[PDB]
Amino acid sequence: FHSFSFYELKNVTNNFDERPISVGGNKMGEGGFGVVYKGYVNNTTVAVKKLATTEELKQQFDQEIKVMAKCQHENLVELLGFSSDGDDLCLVYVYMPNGSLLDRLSCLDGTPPLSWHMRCKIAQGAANGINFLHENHHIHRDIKSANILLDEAFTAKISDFGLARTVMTSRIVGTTAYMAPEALRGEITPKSDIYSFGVVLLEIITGLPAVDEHREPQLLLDIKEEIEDEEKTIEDYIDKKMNDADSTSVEAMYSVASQCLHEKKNKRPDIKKVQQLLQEMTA
Ligand SMILES: CCCNc1ncc(-c2nc3ccccc3s2)c(N[C@@H]2C[C@H](CO)[C@@H](O)[C@H]2O)n1
Repeated sequence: FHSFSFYELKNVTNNFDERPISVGGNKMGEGGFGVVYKGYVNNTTVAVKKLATTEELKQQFDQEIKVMAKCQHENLVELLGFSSDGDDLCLVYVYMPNGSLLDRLSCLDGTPPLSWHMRCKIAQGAANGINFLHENHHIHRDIKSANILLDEAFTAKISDFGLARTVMTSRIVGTTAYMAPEALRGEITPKSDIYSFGVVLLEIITGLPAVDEHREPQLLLDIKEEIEDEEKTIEDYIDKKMNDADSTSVEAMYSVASQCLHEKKNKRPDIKKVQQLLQEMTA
């Protein structure tokens, strides 16, 4: 990949501005131990991930390059270049005009609700990205709606490979509301990625965030339990900000999410079965 100067990126990101795009800054957010900044290089808008323990922060940079050097797919964010010459380590990506699936499900900044048709295409696209990672023996470890990006055509692009990668670990990492029971205990398995994807499918169907502090229940994965103990159905949870959803395809996506959400890691389907099921739903 392209080797950029730290000052070339510092110039295009206005000395790494930590303010939002809406006010007059460059910051896009923060996640996998790095801050995303909006820039403009080689006549194109870019995403700049400034990384930024002192050695642990460096390992987060070397992992993402090694995984992406191997990883080239239509459902993964494209790494254009990088920077190592400066104090902070940087990663350059293609700018995703439609931001995250999280922000689009919440209609952040007044954007129109995504239709069921777009939501199906996004689910299928995201599953194809995970499949590519799993085929190439990689575990994402942070599958969530904020890590699913959308391009100029609303194509799903999996981002953030800082945490990428059955093993055990003392450093438990990921997002609680999306985490499988075993991943919360320290296990490292691609079966944890399937569980997290089941939470994403529940967000797609319902339009509700995985965690909402002012909601009952606070965690979206607990809504799956309320439906199983037939107090309610998936139909009662369908996002109301849609006009094109039908019961058949919604129930078909919910079944996939339910299978993904088995608490027993070995009962869950593998990514290739997830793709098959999502493809049959459309078709
Ligand atoms: C309003 C237009 C937004 N456009 C946009 N385009 C590319 C990225 C990349 N972010 C990353 C992160 C890791 C690897 C590649 C990329 S490409 C991004 N990230 C922010 C920040 C956060 C991730 O930390 C996400 O949920 C997004 O909101 N936002």
